[PDB]
Amino acid sequence: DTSGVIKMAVKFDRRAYPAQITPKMCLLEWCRREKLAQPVYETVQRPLDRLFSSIVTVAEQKYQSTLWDKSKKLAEQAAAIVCLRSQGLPEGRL
Repeated sequence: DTSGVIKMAVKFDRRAYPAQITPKMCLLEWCRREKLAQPVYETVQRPLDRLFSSIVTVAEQKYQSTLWDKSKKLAEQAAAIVCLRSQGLPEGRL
């Protein structure tokens, strides 16, 4: 079952990665090596609180952080982390 949404409580911290290396980049490259569709991100907002989330779809499965972020870009990195971590894949961490 590739249904519903898989979630983890994660946040993107650039200090966890080498310079110019991000979870989004790592997820894109994993999809390219496995010849899967490229990841698709969809933005979720709570505009009242100035908050963002993102749901990423990879191999027909949706992934999303349980946490909310201050920007769309930061939320997308969090979604990519959930996708990588929940599958036990490397995310480019130091």
